[PDB]
Amino acid sequence: WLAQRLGRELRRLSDEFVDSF
Amino acid sequence: YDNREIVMKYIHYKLSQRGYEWDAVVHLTLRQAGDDFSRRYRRDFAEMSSQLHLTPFTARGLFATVVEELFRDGVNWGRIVAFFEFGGVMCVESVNREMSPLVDNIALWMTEYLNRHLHTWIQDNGGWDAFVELYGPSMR
Ligand code: NI
Ligand code: NI
Ligand code: NI
Repeated sequence: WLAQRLGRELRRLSDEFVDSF
Repeated sequence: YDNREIVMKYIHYKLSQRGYEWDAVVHLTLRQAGDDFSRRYRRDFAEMSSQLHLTPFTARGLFATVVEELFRDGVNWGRIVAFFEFGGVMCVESVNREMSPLVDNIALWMTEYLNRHLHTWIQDNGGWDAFVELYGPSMR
């Protein structure tokens, strides 16, 4: 299910990214 | 800040980077943050873009499902940057696929989500000024 997958990956990436600030 | 203006200027920049001219410190910080994010996750964005298969039939449900999943258990500034970059992906795919009217819809959807879903979190966490402060050390 494409959109659910995209949102989950974006969430993971987001949380990694904000840690990099 | 005017969230519609933030959306409109952001989308205009994502599209201008693709050679498309769309007749519509916070802006510049968001601009660099979103670019840093999609550069960092270039392979992931390439894969997302290739599976979007965007059509007017699917656009609204794609947008709503991705965004609901992205904020499923809450909000932070990285997830807000991701929200903007995902909206940018949908807009670039729209013009690439000769579906440029969808850009107007996507901008409306993004403005409605920022104003009516993310507003109370943004306000409770220092507003856009807090984002500028947090990402400032990463600028330039
Ligand atoms: Ni990672
Ligand atoms: Ni322009
Ligand atoms: Ni709503």
